[PDB]
Amino acid sequence: PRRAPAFPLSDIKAQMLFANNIKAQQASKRSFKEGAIETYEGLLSVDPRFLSFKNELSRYLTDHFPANVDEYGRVYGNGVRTNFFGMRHMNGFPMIPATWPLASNLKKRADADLADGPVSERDNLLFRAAVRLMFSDLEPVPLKIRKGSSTCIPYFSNDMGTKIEIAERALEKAEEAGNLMLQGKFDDAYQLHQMGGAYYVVYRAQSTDAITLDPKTGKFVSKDRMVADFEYAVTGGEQGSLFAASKDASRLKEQYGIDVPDGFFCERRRTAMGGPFALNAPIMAVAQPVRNKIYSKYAYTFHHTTRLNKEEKVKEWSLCVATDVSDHDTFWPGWLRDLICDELLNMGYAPWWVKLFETSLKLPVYVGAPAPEQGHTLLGDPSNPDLEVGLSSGQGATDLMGTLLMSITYLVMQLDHTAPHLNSRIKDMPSACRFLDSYWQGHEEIRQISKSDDAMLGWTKGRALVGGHRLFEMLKEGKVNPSPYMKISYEHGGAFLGDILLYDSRREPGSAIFVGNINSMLNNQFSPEYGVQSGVRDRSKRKRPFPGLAWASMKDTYGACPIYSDVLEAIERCWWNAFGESYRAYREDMLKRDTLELSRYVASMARQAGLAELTPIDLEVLADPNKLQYKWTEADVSANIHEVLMHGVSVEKTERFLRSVMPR
Amino acid sequence: RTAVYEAVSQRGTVNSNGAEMTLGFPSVVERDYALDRDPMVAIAALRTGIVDESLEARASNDLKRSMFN
Amino acid sequence: GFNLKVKDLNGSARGLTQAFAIGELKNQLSVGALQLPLQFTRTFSASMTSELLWEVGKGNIDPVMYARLFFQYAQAGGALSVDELVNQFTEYHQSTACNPEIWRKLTAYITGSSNRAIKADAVGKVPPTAILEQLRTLAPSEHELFHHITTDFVCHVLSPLGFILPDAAYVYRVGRTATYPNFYALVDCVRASDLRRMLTALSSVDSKMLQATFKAKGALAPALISQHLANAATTAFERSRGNFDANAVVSSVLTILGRLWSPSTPKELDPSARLRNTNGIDQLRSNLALFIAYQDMVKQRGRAEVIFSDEELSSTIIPWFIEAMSEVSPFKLRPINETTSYIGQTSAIDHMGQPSHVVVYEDWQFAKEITAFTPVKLANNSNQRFLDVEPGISDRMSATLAPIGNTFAVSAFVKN
Amino acid sequence: PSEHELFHHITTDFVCHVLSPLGFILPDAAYVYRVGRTATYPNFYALVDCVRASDLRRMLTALSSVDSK
Amino acid sequence: IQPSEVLQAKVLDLANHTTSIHIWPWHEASTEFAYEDAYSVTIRNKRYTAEVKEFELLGLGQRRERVRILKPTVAHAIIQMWYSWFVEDDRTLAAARRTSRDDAEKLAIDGRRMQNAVTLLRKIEMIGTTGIGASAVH
Amino acid sequence: YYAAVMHYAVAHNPEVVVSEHQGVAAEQGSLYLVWNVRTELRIPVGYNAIEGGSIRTPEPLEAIAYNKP
Ligand SMILES: [Mn+2]
Repeated sequence: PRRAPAFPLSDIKAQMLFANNIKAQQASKRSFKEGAIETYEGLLSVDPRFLSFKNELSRYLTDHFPANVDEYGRVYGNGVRTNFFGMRHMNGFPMIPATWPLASNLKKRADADLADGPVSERDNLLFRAAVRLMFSDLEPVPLKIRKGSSTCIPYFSNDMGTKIEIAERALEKAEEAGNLMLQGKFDDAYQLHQMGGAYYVVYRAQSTDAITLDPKTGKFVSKDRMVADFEYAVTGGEQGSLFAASKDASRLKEQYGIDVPDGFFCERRRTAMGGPFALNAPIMAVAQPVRNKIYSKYAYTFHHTTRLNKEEKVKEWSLCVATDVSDHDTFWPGWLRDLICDELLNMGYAPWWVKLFETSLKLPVYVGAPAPEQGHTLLGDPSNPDLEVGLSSGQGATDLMGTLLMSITYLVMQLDHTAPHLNSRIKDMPSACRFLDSYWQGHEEIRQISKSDDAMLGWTKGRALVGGHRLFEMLKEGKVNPSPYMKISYEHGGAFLGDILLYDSRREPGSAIFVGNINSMLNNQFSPEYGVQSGVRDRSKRKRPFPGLAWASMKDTYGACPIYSDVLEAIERCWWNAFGESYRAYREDMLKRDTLELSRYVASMARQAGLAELTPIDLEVLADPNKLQYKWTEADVSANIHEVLMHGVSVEKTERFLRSVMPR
Repeated sequence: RTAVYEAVSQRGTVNSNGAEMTLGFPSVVERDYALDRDPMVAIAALRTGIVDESLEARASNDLKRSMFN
Repeated sequence: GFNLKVKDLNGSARGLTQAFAIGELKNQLSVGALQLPLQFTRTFSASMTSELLWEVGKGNIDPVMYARLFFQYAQAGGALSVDELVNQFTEYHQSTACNPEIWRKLTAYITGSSNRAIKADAVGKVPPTAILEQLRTLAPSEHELFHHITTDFVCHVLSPLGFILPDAAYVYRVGRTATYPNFYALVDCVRASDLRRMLTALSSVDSKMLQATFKAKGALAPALISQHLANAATTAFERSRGNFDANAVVSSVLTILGRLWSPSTPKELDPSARLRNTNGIDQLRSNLALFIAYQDMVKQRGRAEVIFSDEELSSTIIPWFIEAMSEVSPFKLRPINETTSYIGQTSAIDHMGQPSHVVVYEDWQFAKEITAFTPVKLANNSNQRFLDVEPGISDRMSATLAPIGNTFAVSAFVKN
Repeated sequence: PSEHELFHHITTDFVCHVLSPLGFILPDAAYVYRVGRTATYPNFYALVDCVRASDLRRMLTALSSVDSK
Repeated sequence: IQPSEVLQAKVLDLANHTTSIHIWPWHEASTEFAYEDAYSVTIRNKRYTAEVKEFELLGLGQRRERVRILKPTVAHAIIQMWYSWFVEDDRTLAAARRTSRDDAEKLAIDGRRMQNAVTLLRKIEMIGTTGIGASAVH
Repeated sequence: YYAAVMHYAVAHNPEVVVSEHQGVAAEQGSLYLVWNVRTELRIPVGYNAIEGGSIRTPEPLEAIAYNKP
C-alpha cells in the first residue's frame, strides 16, 4: 500500500505555490463547487420545461432513432451509437460523492497485469526507438501561452505577466533548479524559482452517462461510476473501495428542494488536476515543435482536422480498426519514465531537466472538497515524491504519452499477431528508425491513425492482412487481451474524435464513411459542461464564448451526419413542444448576439464585418475554445482570435533555453 | 388442386384441351373487394369479355378498372 | 497462315486442339459431360497498337510508368523475364542505395570539394546526366533503365535543394504486347506489381524536411546530403520487399478460381463465406476471362496446392493484392468482345452448305508513313543516340507506299 | 366547401407557410392520412391523371414556394 | 419453376399516431359489428337452437356501440379461393364417380373425397377451439 | 495462338462447361470449356457428331465451323 503522505491542507508548501492572495488562499481553502451552469445565458441547467424538452428529446427520438452499429462495432444505418438519454442528468449538478486518486496503480497495472517493461527486448528497442525519434530532430519556434489562463498551481494568478516571470526565470535557471532537485533541493527552487510543487484536483464533468431504458418497466440506468476512496487511493488500490457516487436528484429535491423529473441524475465528476507551468514551458517549447514535427515529418497518423483529413487516408484501407482504450491516464508505466529519462540522457537531454520531468511526472497532489465534508487533504511529499498517480492533467505533453504507448502497443500488437515475420525488417534500432519513419509515413500494410487514446488502424493487399483479420477477431471477442500495458478493446460503436466512421453492407474502410456526430451536437447544445460566469466585462475569462456560432455552423459542422436535417426537425419541433417557441430564432439571435459581443472584441475584422475571416473549424473553436485545451492543438486557430485567445512568448529565450535543454 | 390433378385418370389428351388451371389471383379480388364491389361479378365479365354496361361512373368503369390490371 | 482438316485436326494440328493445352491425348479426345455453368466474361483489353513515346524525364519519378517500361523492355530485351530483372534490380539497389560510400562520392561530384555543403550558397554545376555518367562509372547494368531511375531519385530529393539546374528530359518507346498470354507473364506482372511499391517507397516519402537542414537559410551538409539520402534510401529499401512470393500468390488465387470453376468435386477447397465474395474476388468471379491460366497451370506444373493457403487468408489480402488491380503492364482490362472486335469472319462455302472454306482474319493498318534517321550522339556511352528523321526520303518512300494501301485491301484480299 | 377538402387543408398550409416567418407559428398541430393500395399499375387514363398531377407538382409548388422571406 | 415469391403486407401502426392525429380514409372502414350466429341442434325430434351476442365471446361487457373494426383485405381472397376451389373439387370428383368408370378410380376419388373433407375438418378445430371460439362452444 | 480462338469463341456462344477431364491419369486438375452454340441440322463436320440441336462442343473452332459468316 504505502500511503502517499496525507499532509494537512495547511502547510507552508501549500502556501509556497499559491500567491497567498484572494484566489490563492481561497483555492487552498476551497469548498466543494456546485451550481447549475447557466447552460445558456439567461438559462441555467435547471429549467423544468426544458427538462421536459429533454424528455421528449431523448425519449421520442431514441425511439425514432435506434443506433446502427454492427456486431463488429463497425457502424451502419442512421449511424447512431448512443442513447440520447445521456442528456438526462443534472447537467449543472454533479453526481456526488467523488473518487480519491491513487499514488500507484502499479499493482493495478499488475491486475490488468500491465507489463513492467518490454515484452520482447526487441520491443524494448522499439520503445527506445519511439523515444529515439520523439527525441530527435528539432526546429525551435517561439513558445505561446493562453491569455487569461490562470497560473493555477502555483500562484493561481490570472495575469499573463506572472506566467511570464515564471517561465522566463525558468528559462534562466531551470538548469540550476533541476540540479537542485537532482541535489534534492526541491523546495529551494520551489520557493525561489517556485518551480514544480503540486497538483490541485479539479473536475472534468462527463456531460452524459450511459442511461439505459428498460423495455419491461422504463428504468433509466446511467452507467455506474465506480470510484476510489481515500484509502483505496493511498493504499495504491490496496485498501479502500470502488463505488458509485450518488446519481440521485431527489437528494437535491432533498437539499435544494429542486424538483426531480425522470431520468435526470447528475453529471459525472471526472477529476483533472492543475499544476506548475515553469516546467511546462520547456514542454510546449519542444513538444509543440515536435507536434509540428510529426505533423510535418509524418502527419498521416497524426494530422487532425477535417473528417476529410482522415477519411481520405482511410477509405484507402482494405481494413480499418478503431481502437478502444482503458483508463487512459492512470495506466502510464513508470518504467516507461525510466526508459524516457534513460534515452533522454543517452541522447544528451539535460539531466536537470530530466529531473524536472521526473519531478512533475511523480509530482505531489492535493484534494479539495470531493464531497461536502471531504478532502482538503494535501498529498505527497515534495521532498521525496514517489507518486505513480498516472497521467496528471497538468501536463499538456501527456497527449504525447498517450499517443505514444497507444501507437506502440498498437503497432506492436500488429507485429505480435499480424506481422511477426515482418519484424525481420526491424533488425535493430536503426531499422526501427527507417521503419518508424516509414510507418508514420505509412508506407506499410499494417496502419493506424492516432491521437492520445483515440485511434484507428488500417490494412491492404500484401502478405500480412489475414492475421489482421485474426487479431481483429480476437480483440472483437475481447476475451483475452494480448496487450500487457493496456486493456485495449475494440470500441463497439467506435469513432475517432467524433468522426464516426460508417460502413455499408460491404462493411469496408472504402465503404461508408466518417460523420460528425449529431448526438454530439446535441451535447454541444445541452450536454457540454461549463457555465460562462456572465458577470464579467470580458468573455475571455468565460469558459464558453459563443454557442450561437455552432448553431449556424451546424450543417457545416455535424451536417456530416446524413440524417442532420431530421435532427433539425426534431429540435425545433421539440422546442415548440417545450417553450413553445422558435429555438430557431432563439439561437439565431444568440448567434447574432455572439457577433455583437465579439464585434468590439475584434478590431481587424472591422466592425461587424462578418465571420468570413474564421474557418468553420475555427468557428468550431470559437463556439468551443475549450476543447483546444484537450482536443485542438494551439496552432489550429486562425491567428486573429488565436491571439485573442493566446499570447506570444519570445522565440529567443526559449531558443537558447532549448539549446541548453536539447543535447545542444 | 395440384393434388387433384391425378384425378381423374386416364390420359386424354387432344380431344378436350388443356385447361385454365392457372389463375386464382388474390390480387384481382383484393383490388375490387377493397371497394367492396365484389370482384366475383367482374370475373364472369372477363369470361364473356364484354362489359355488361352497368352504366354508372362508379359502377361500369370500375369493373373495367380491374380488367386492365 | 496454314490449313488442317476439321475431323482430323487432332491428327493434324494436334497441339492446337486445346485438349493439348491439357496433357490429354488418350484413346479419348477429352470431353464427356458435366456441370457448373457461368460465361467467364470480361477479358483484359487490347494491348495491340497504341504505340507511343513515353518520357522518363523528370526526377519527380513515376514508378508506375517505369514499371510498364520494365515489362516492356523485358519482353523486348535481351533477358527474360521481368522476374529475374526485378531480382537484378534489387541487387543493383543494394549495390547502390544500400552502399553508402558511393553517395559520399556522388555529393563529391556535385558540390563536393571541402567543408560541404559550402554553407548556404547555391551553385548546382550539373547536367542530370553528368551524374548519370558518374553512376555509369559505377556498377554497370545490362539494362540501365533503372540506372536512370536511380538518378531520378537523386533528383527527387535534390529537387528541394538548388540542384534542379540539370533538368533535361528522357524518352523511350513502347512495344506491342499480345493477347496477352502466359501466367508466367502474370508472374512478371505481380513481381512488377511489387515494383510499384518496391520502388515507390524510395520514390516517395523521401524528404520535404531539411532545407537543406535549415539552419537559415539552409544548409551546410558534408556527407550529410549523401547521408540523409542513402541511409533513408536504404531505409526505404527496407520497407520495400513485397514479401509475398511471386509465383505462389498467383498459383493460389488461380487455384481457388479454377476449383471454383470445378464441376467435379471442389472437396475441401470450396466456395464459402469470407473465403470468397470478399467484395472483389467475386469481381474476379466476373473476371473469369483469365481462364487458360489454370490450364497451363496444371500443364506447366501440376497440382496447385495453395500452400500458404490459410483460410482467413486469402481472401483477406492476397487476391486483393492481385496484379490487375495493381495495374502494371500491358496487363490490360475490359469487357468482352472488344478484343474479338478485331476478328475477321467469312463462312463462304456452299450447298453442303458448311464445309470446305470458312476463313477468318483481321482488319488492319496502312498509315503509309515510315521513317529513317542518323544516330547522333552528343557523348559516347551506350545508345542514348539522338536521331532526326530524314524527311526527304522519308516522305516520298511513304508516298511510295500510298497506293499500296489501296492495294492489298486485306479484307478485300480475303475475298480472294 | 369542397367535396374533397384535402387541399382545403393545403390552402391553410399555405397560409401557414407565409405566416410562418411572422409570429403565427403558434397554432402548429399535425395532420395525418393513410395510403391506399394501387394495382399493376394500369390504364393510360390513369397516366393522364398522373401527368395532370405532374402539373400539380408545379401547378401547386409555385404557390407552395417562392412565397416570401 | 415454383415461385420465389415472398410478398406479404402489414397493418399500419395507426394508434401510435392517431393517439395524436386524425386519419381520413375514415369513413370507409365502416361501423362494424356482426354477428348473431344462431344454430340448431336437432337432438331427437327437438330443436334447441341457440345464439350469442358477439361481444361476450370476447368476454367483454357489455355491448359496445361504436367500436370500429377495419375491413381487412387479402385474406378474403384466400379464403374465397379456398371456398370456390373446393367447389371445383367436389364437382370434379362427384362427376368422376358419376362416370369414370371403371371401379378402381371411383373408390379412389370417393376415398379421396373423404379425407379432403376430413382434412378441412381437422383444420376447422384450429379455427376455433384454441382461442377464442372455445368461448363460443362454452 | 490458343489465346486467339478462345476469345472470339466467347461471342458465339456464351455456352460453357465442360468438366475436369481426369481420364485415367492424373487428377491434378484438367478442365477447359465447352460450347453448345446452336446449329443447322447436318454434320459432315466435326468428329463429335452431336448435331442434336447443336454441338456441345469439345473444341472452340467447331463453333466457328458451325458459325455464320
Ligand atoms: Mn471520434
